Amino acid sequence: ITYDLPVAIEDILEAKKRLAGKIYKTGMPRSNYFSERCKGEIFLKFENMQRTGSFKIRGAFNKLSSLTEAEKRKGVVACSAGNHAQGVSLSCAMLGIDGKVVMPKGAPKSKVAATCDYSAEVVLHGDNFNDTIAKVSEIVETEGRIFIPPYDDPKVIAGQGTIGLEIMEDLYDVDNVIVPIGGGGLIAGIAIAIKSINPTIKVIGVQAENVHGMAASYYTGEITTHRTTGTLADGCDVSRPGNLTYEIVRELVDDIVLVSEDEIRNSMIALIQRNKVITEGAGALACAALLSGKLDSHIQNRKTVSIISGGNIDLSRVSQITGLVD
Amino acid sequence: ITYDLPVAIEDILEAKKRLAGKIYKTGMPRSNYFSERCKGEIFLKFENMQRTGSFKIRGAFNKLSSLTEAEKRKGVVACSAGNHAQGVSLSCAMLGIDGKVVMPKGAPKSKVAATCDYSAEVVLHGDNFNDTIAKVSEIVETEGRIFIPPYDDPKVIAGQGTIGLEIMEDLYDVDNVIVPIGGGGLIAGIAIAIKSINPTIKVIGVQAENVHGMAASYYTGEITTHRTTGTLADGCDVSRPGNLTYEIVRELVDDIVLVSEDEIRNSMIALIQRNKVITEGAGALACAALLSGKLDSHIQNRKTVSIISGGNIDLSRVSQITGLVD
Ligand SMILES: Nc1ccn([C@@H]2O[C@H](COP(=O)(O)O)[C@@H](O)[C@H]2O)c(=O)n1
Ligand SMILES: Nc1ccn([C@@H]2O[C@H](COP(=O)(O)O)[C@@H](O)[C@H]2O)c(=O)n1
Ligand code: NA
Repeated sequence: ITYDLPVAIEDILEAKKRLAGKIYKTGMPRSNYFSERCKGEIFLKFENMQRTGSFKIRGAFNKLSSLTEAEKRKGVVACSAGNHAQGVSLSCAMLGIDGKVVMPKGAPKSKVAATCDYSAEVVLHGDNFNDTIAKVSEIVETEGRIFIPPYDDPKVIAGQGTIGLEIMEDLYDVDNVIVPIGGGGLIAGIAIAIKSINPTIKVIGVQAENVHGMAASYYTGEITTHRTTGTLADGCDVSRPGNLTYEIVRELVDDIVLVSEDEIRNSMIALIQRNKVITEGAGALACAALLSGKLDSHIQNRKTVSIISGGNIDLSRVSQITGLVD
Repeated sequence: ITYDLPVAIEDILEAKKRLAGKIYKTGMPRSNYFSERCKGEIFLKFENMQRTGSFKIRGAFNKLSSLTEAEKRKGVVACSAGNHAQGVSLSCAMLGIDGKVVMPKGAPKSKVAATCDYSAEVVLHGDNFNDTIAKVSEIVETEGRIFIPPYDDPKVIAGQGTIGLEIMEDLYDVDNVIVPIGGGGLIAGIAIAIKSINPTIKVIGVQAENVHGMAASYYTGEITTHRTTGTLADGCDVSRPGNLTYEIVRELVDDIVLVSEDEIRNSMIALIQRNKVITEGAGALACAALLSGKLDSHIQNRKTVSIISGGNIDLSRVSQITGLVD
């Protein structure tokens, strides 16, 4: 019962070797509140407490560590306004690699500062996706640096999948894993890890109502773009999924639900008040799906893990969300 | 993909509750020697280091603990020349239950003494299977005591299955579990635990060439007796499998191989010299199958757990086996 996929269980196992004693397993405690609400056992995987505040250090470290020395000498380049920038920057520091990160003008101040702190050279260029991405292109041509994709890359995908191995390690009798989706690298990685070892474990995706390239592609049967507008779950603001990640998702993901901006906010408020954890919109998507009622036939009297993918949210936004008549 | 079986995953979960803080998980370390020989990862589950020296305390404790107080007041009775006697006796002590164990005249001295030590009343009766079993019958009629089957009982089976849950707990990515068979309670319990959670995990049985009721039944497609003669694996000297255990095995067990007396001896010698553990014939069956070469297409480049079911062997027999030109 195999699959001819661009990533495989062996790739994840290599990633585990490369990350050992460098990147560490995150806590995954039971949530009493979500368990009570959902009438089933609910566990929170704290990738918000992973280094840099999201899981993205995993994929970036794997891809950078897997490079040959000749390749590491070339230097690397990446492009992000967010968590990928931080992961690539920190990974560069840990491995002693020279790295540039192209961030768009208009990228959030906190995230520019953080990726600076992590040691990589930050290049603020472009008020436009084409202008920003064209700088990365210009950098590849003239400098020969190696591009590090945020999700559409076999090594990046395989690094995110280490999360799936940790889940079955901490909870052998898990039934469902609920995973947020932007480009699809996170869920692709996890699906491969989970389905390769125990295919009876359900892997279910979650995206914002406002923007869900992958959901649209998943339900249409081919890659389509979808974006009606922006979202609180800014980490998963992706109109078009990656090629490798779509192939894997169509093959291995059980379902993908959609949640509204209000449900995401409610999920963040609930995580703060009832579980004492800070979450960005993307990090709360899975928990929003659990409260939506849409996963009810999967989660009642079962054990379900919700992925808290990230906690990189400006304090001003924390202030606003907690300050609402709520 | 369900099964209409006399035991189910919930029964094992109840057994886990009943055993918690009473019966404890056994170590399951890697064997370097067996891994080298088999060209795959091999792990030894040390049920020889379970209380009483075999796993049988698990099934007996579960069945006895599950009784109502009215039922516990009736007293219990069992029949064995070996490890079942010890498990029932110790379980009685732990639960404060009054128990009789009918052992055949001719039962090994060490095993009579041990079940005495464990507090139950020992009744030595019968030079004959019919004479011995008829005493248990006489005891049931006249005293109203509750009989405790060695394997053909849903609560007994479910207690042995706790071993399967421990395996996936200690090794989530296990591929094969190799289990000795007498009456079939051990393997039945494990199969249900393993297959209910992860059916991609292979469960494979092992019996002596000299006597293999279950193997014969498994390959014939109905219950048949088989016994050509006695065996070193005295714990698995059973001509006819139980009814409940056969139904489960036919349904859930991947294969059953047979090993010779020489292979069993070789396996015991190997466990002593290379892994420093004491094993009875039954406890070494699974390891004998691993060295036989018969499981080669399952174990190379995989992770396999061998069940060391028991260590209750007379020192005189240890002296003889280690004293051979070997
Ligand atoms: N200069 C920095 C560096 C890190 N951080 C944030 O602090 C959190 C913890 O970072 P470390 O894991 O690197 O300690 C992360 O969410 C990260 O984004 C920050 O807000 N400003
Ligand atoms: N009187 C006794 C009591 C126990 N034993 C054995 O000692 C080993 C350890 O027993 P305990 O787990 O009860 O300490 C077991 O194999 C058991 O059969 C014995 O040989 N003689
Ligand atoms: Na575990």
